[PDB]
This record gives sequence, C-alpha cells and structure tokens, in this order.
Amino acid sequence: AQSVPYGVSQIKAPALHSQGYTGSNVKVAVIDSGIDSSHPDLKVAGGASMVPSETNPFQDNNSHGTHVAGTVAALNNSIGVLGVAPSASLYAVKVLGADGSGQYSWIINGIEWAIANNMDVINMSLGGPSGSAALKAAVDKAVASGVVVVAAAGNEGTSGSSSTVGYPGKYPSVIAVGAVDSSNQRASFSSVGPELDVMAPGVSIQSTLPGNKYGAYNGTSMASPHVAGAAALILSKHPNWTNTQVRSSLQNTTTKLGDSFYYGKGLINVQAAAQ
Amino acid sequence: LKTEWPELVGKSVEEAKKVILQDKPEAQIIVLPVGTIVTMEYRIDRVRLFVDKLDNIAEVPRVG
Ligand SMILES: [Ca+2]
Ligand SMILES: [Ca+2]
Repeated sequence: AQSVPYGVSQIKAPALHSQGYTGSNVKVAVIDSGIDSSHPDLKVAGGASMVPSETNPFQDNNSHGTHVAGTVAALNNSIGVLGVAPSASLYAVKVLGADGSGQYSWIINGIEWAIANNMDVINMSLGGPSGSAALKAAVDKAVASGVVVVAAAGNEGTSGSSSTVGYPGKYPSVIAVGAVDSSNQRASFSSVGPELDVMAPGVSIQSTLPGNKYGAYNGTSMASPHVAGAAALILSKHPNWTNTQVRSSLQNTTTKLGDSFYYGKGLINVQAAAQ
Repeated sequence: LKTEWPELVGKSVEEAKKVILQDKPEAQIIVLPVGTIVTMEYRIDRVRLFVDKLDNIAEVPRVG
C-alpha cells in the first residue's frame, strides 16, 4: 500500500490533491546529490550534473537527493509514499558528490542551468557557513528571472543573540526554511535568525531512498522540499502567479507558532496559501 | 555532551580523529574539503571534518 508521510498532510497538500491540484506541468529542480531515477516511486523529467567526476545526475550515490525528491513528488499510486506535488516535473541537478559536498561553483552552475532551462521552482537542501558575491548573484538572478527559490535554513541551532542561518538561506531573495516536528515545535538543530522565513516538517520525514527503499531523515533539508512542493501546488492552481505572488501567499497564510526569531512566519498552509 | 572541538583547528586529521573518538566514541567521522557546500540532513552521531590542502582541520568540528 501507499503511505502519506505526516509532513505531507501537516501542510495540507491533500486538500489540494482532492480538488485536482497535484503540481502538473510545474518544473522543479532539486539541486542536490542527484536522484535515483530508477526508484519505482519517482518519475524524473530530466536533469544535468555539475560534478566533474560524476556525470550521471540520475545516480544518487549519497541518497540525500533521492530522499528530498521523494518529499517533493513521490508518485501517487499504491506503493511507497506520496510527495507534496506528485504530478510535478522533477529535474535532478547534481551539484554534490557522493560525500554530500560540492564546490561553491558547482552549486552556482546548477542555479545557472536551472534558470536557463526554465525551472519554476528550485530547492536547495544544502548550505555553507559563508556567503560569496557569486552565490548571492546567482540566487538574486534566479528570482529576478521569475524562479521560486527555497533552501534549508541550516542545522546550527541557537547561538546567543546571533543568527545561525546558513548560505544561501541567509539571502533575502531566498525562502529559508526551518524544521518543526509533528507537534509543531522547532527542532533543536533548526538554525534561527531574522533571515528565517517559514517552518515545515523536518523531523522523522519518511521518503524515498536509493535502490527501491524508504526511510526517515531529520534536517532542515527535509523541511525545504515541503515548501518547494507547496509552491508547485500553488502554481498548478495559479499558473499565472509570479514568484513574488507565490512567496507572499506562502508567507501571509502561515499558522503562527511563536517568536519569528525562532519560527519566521510559522508553519506553511498550502491549502490556505492556494486560496 | 561535548558537541564541538574548537581545540582541534590546525591539528592534523589523524590527531583530530583520536580526540573526537575519545570524547564521542560513537562518532562517525567524515573528511571533506574546506570551503564546500554540504547537505542539510542532521545526523546525531556524525562529525564532519573540513580540511585544508595540508590535511589540517580548517573549521571547528561539530556534531551533525
Ligand atoms: Ca507512491
Ligand atoms: Ca532568507
């Protein structure tokens, strides 16, 4: 049988599926470690690899990318899980090697590809502790071009008075996503700061794993794809909305969870946002 | 509950591994190049070590 991960229902995606909005014809680029396109519960539309030594983007030697992809768009059938936007056009942009790391330039390159290939939404379940003029420029460029850019806020917890949001989550052009649990409490590892935008389920997230498996991961990595997926659903309902309109709807219709320093605007509500 | 090792920056990889394993015996160590972007999944027993061209710790090792 098929299982609906809690995160999926927590953000109210199912209410949309039932109205017939499943993210059809929305192009979402998962900028990560690749995606196991052979997974029975995934349908990869295409992709490109930016890792010099690893040319097949459809080969996930890390597993992270496959997991994230599953949250975005695991297929609606009678097996595995169900993604937030199961009808979305999934593109695998591999910018990370097997070890889960990538040079800043590989990441930038992926963003460039993303823009040039008309992706609607970009998901970046990755981060670094420092910025770059070039990194900033690529994300700014994506948003100027009409792309919805979402990234993990980071897993640095709290550090006194300081913001612990990583890059590219830190940039204002990006929707930086924090992690809450099934009870809407902030996960202890979830980075905090003025730059945190919204929260999504990031604890015990059941998704797809390479070689026809399923498993649960924790991380702001897991929260991100929920928002990426939601954006896709909104665009499936409102194909004519701008990235700005998408972002706004998501930010203005959240469930307040507490102090913005810790929670940004709160938990996303795709049903409310799609209104 | 030692989750960071400030003392190790500048130390060699081999040296670093010994201190860590001493503090957190169950640690799963991974060596990566400094100045890289990484995945944002949180693993409670993992310790990422970012090294320079010299194989010396370039950033404060911390759990996650
Ligand atoms: Ca399924
Ligand atoms: Ca931000």
